[PDB]
This record gives sequence, C-alpha cells and structure tokens, in this order.
Amino acid sequence: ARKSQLQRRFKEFLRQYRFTFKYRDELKRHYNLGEYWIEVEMEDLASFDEDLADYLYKQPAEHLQLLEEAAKEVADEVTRPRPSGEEVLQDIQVMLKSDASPSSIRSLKSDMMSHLVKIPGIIIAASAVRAKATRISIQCRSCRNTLTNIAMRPGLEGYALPRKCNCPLDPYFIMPDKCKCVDFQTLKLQELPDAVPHGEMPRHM
Amino acid sequence: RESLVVNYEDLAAREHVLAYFLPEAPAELLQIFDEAALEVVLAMYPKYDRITNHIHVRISHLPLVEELRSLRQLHLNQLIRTSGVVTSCTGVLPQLSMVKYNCNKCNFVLGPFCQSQNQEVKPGSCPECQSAGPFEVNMEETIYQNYQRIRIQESPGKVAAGRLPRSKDAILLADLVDSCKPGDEIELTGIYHNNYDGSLNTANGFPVFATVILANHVAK
Amino acid sequence: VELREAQRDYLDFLDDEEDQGIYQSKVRELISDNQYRLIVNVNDLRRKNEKRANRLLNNAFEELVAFQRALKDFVASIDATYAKQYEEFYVGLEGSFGSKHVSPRTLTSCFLSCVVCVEGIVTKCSLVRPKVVRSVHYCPATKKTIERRYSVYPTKDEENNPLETEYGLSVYKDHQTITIQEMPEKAPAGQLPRSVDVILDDDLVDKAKPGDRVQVVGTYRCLPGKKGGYTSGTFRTVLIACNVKQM
Ligand SMILES: [Zn+2]
Ligand SMILES: [Zn+2]
Repeated sequence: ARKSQLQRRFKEFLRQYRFTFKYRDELKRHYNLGEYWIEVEMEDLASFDEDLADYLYKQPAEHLQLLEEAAKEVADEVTRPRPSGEEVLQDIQVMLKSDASPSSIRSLKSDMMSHLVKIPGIIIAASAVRAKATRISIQCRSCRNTLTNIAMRPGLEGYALPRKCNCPLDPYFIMPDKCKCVDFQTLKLQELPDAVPHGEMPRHM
Repeated sequence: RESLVVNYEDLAAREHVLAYFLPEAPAELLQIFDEAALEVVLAMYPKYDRITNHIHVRISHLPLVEELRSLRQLHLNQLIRTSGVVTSCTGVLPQLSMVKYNCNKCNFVLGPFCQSQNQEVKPGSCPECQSAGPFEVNMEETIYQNYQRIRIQESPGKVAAGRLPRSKDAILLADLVDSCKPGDEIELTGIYHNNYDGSLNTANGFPVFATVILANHVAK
Repeated sequence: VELREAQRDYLDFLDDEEDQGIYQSKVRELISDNQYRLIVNVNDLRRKNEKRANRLLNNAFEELVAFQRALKDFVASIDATYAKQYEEFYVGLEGSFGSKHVSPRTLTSCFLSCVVCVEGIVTKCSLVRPKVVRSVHYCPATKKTIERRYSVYPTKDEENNPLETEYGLSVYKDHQTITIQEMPEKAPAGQLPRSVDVILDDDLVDKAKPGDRVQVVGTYRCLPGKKGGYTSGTFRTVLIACNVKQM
C-alpha cells in the first residue's frame, strides 16, 4: 500500500529532477541506444527529498526494487512512440553512486549486517560469467500441469519446488526452454596493502 | 562500551558465597551478574535501552591455575585460568542470535529463538498454518554477534626439556574479538567445556570427547 | 498455425529450379553421395525472406524442426525410396550473421535460444560413444517381441518371464563432446582464457581434433537443474553444434 506511494514518489523524483531534465533525458537516451541501465547519484535524491535518501541507507533491498519499478514506468512513459516490433518493455538496472568517504574493510562487524556499505580494496580473482534464472516454469510428471512465471529472488538464494500438486509427491520438474536468464559473476577482494596493520595478515571478501 | 570488569578478590572479601559458587557454576552466575549489572546501569542511566540492551561481566583476577598440561577430568565445567601464546586467528565472523524465521507457504514471521552454542536452532512449526516444512532466516530482522576462534600454545621458555608444547582452542565473543595478535603472549580466564554437539567421537574409534575452552577475559 | 506457416515458407524456399536455383542440384548431389545433411547460406535466405531469417535467428529449435520437416517432405517428394533409410535429416548453416558472430569471451545470456557462430581452438575431446534411439526385446518363454522408443530399461515380461536383448535390431547414434578455447592471438594480454563446451552428433563427431582452429555454428541453450527438492537457480550452458568448419 504505502510502498506504492513510495514508488510514486520515486517516479515523481525521476520525472521532475532538473535547468535541464538530467535523469529524464539520460533514461531516454539509454533506452534508445539499447543500454538498459542508469546511474543515480544519491546527493541528487537527498536534494530532491531527504526522506527516501535516508530510507535507502537502511533498507536497500525493498527500496531498490521500488526504484527499479519507478524507473521502468518512467522509461515507458517517456518512450511512447516506440518503433514497431519493440512493444515489449524491458527491465532496467539501477546503480548507486555517492561522494561519501569509504570505510575500512576491518570495520565490518555484526552491526553492519543488511546495511549499505562502501569499501576500498584490490581484486585478485574473477570467476567466469555465468547465467542465473529470474523467471522459471515447472511441469508435473503425471497430469502435465504447468506453473508459469515464478519469480526468483536476487542474490545467492535458491528456490524450493512445491511438493503438493493441485499424483505422486514431488512430481514437479523444471523446463529449461521457458526461462529467462541474466549474467552474474563472482569476485575476490583483498585488503589494500597501504592500510593493512603492521605485522598482521590481510583479510579478504 | 558494553563490558564491565569485576575483581574476584573484592567479591570474595565482600560476599564469600558468590566467590565460592563462582568456579563450580560459571554460566548461571555470570548470567545473574549480567542481569544485576544491567539493572544497576539502567537505574543510573535510562537512555541505554536505546544504545545497548545488554552488559557483560568479566572477572579480572583469579588464583593462578595450573598450565595447559594439567587440564584433565577434574576441571570439567569449571572456571580455569591459563597462560599461553597465540598461534592462529580466524578473524571476525557473524553468528545468529534471536533468530526470526520466514515461513515458506505463508508469510508469517516466527518468534525469536535463543541461539544456544551447544545445538543448532530447530523451530517446531508455524503457529498459523501448522506446517512443519523448511524455513529460511529473516536476514533483515535477525540479530548477530561477533565470533572468533584462537589456538593457544604453551610458552617455549617454560616447556621442560624432553617434552613438546601442547595446544588448545578458545572462543571469543562480542567485545573480546580482535583483542589478540598472532604470536603474542596472553592470559585467559575461561570455562572448560564439553557439552556441545559433535564433541563425542562416534563414527569410529574410542569414545573420546573433545574439549573446548570458552574464555571471558584477556590479559596481555 | 505459426508452425504450419513456417513449414510452408520453408517448402516454398527450396523450390527454386524455375528461378535459377541451385539447391535442387545440391539435393541431387546429396542423394548421389549418400549424404543426409544440407548446408544453406543464411545470406540467401535473408535476401529471399528476411522475416523467416529473423525468426530462425531469434528462435532456433522450433524453426529448425520445421525446416527439417520441410527437408524431409522435399526429399520424400524427390525420391521417397531414399528417405526410408533415415528417420530425419539435419540442417547446416553458413553465411554472415553479423551481430551474432560471437567469440567465447563475449558469449552472454542474451544469445539464449539463438543461432550463434564462434571461432576458436580445440583443447579437449572425448571418446566417441553410442546413444540408444530404439530398443528391441524378445521373450524366449512366450516367443514375443516388444519395441521401445527413446527421446527405464525393461527387463521382465508381464508374467515375470526373462527378456533377452537384441543388440543388432537396436538403433544407436554417435555422440562426442569437445571444448573450444579463445585463440591466444586475440585474447587480451595477462588475462585468463574462457572456454565453451560443444556437443557433436551423427556425422560431425570425427571432424575435430585437439590443437586445431575451427569455426562452429550452433544453437545456444541451458541445461535444466537436475532432480532435487531445492535448486540453486544457476544453469549450465552448452552449445549444440550444427556445422563445423576447418578454417
Ligand atoms: Zn500433477
Ligand atoms: Zn506458516
């Protein structure tokens, strides 16, 4: 309920921030060129409305989804006369940027759980890019019934298939030809040599 | 801060019964002392309910106890004082506390469960839907604690000729984390513990228990 | 309706003898040479039908199945005698794909269910293995024969009589797996290489060897998570080749 109002506030912020419409034109250009991603500076959000900026610092998971939905709606409203064939409205990724000073990696403790953090470091390993599903469909063994458009959570979180069929127990299987996938990668970060304490081993993330 | 230091000598001088019961019943008496200290501090200052909800009580001095070699069956579930040298450190790790679970069928958030260090938390069932299936941890509302593990070896200077130094494991929690560098000489007061799941060798071999020390004070 | 229209368009594509076409002579040569694979230039199809080419590139499996059905019908119409030997024919692709010409380093999930062309070097190869298509079983107790098709291995009769397998009457097809690595001459200096896995079947099994530079055109697909109550949400991607070329 109130989350819809917050999404509307984000929509108004995106459509109204400026004496030229920075985010509006940036989103239009990115959508036209085919780059479905934007970068948002949180100082601009704080200037427009401090409430949402403060909210983003404590509960990023939900407010990020709300902001993504608002950005998608803004992009849809900006690009009304889209060319024929391109009827499908594609999702948009939102990135964050700020000028705040970073914090040392050694300061990570329990109190920083589920919060937004900024950390400097050096990369030492990068795994290959792989595919992760976002929407999946399943089919039953006996009656061949189908459940479609199951939403998957972001991050390193799995999914549990249902055990009851609305037939033997656990009859569901995943169909590979009807899924949407995105790219993901894993990296290794090491503490900066200039900040490691003397006579102590570095730490990783 | 979140810790308080209490001297055993003064406690023995004032109230003998608490000092007498202290070595043979550390956990419950420490819990009672923590509750009393929290009550007194909250009486002194009321704002701390917003800052810190708990306070730890730590014993500073003790009658010096035998070295790592003499730790045996007589010291089970008692309070001991040892001196040694740090050889390894596992860093800072997050451990669960007052865990809240999210149901899989419905969206009910289960009540907090105390995270004991002996066994893993096993929630019974969801009160509303009465289901007993798998559950997931509510990361947004769960409380977390600091955890660290250290390996301690006897000082080479005090080791008698013809025998090798012996080592033991210790666990630090909350404010004790990151208080010892590797290769440093420390003194600990701790609890000699066995009552944790997986301590008994059962798959094969003799019925041998593994001992782990839970420390609550560090002296450089 | 869509599949039938695609099949009709594919059938119309091949009948070019009265339009200076060459594909009829190609099919005649294939029949003469006892081959069951045809190579069709993507550029010519795009020139003749851009919508069909776009649909095939953006959707491979259904369009390829329709094209194989059309080729089966065409070969039947030419000489149904030859079509009896083989159950189905296979399609090869050639030409300039443009944006879909993708190196192993630049492969992404955006090319899922599409037709891609890659150029690389072979580093790993596997032994040739047979794969079952049909199975025939006989019961000495009752003198009865049963047939099974694959796309569970029976062992006993209805009255628990033992069953004996007829290996000769069964049908097997070749299968092999190879690995393609990005050429070091093009990879950025100081960075680890990236590799792709390719599956070869039927007559393409013995056309590649390790340490050789090849170009492979094929479809890009994911592998579903294997059986389990919990899934990690990550699928492995494996290329299914339709044409391999020695550059
Ligand atoms: Zn079913
Ligand atoms: Zn429930």
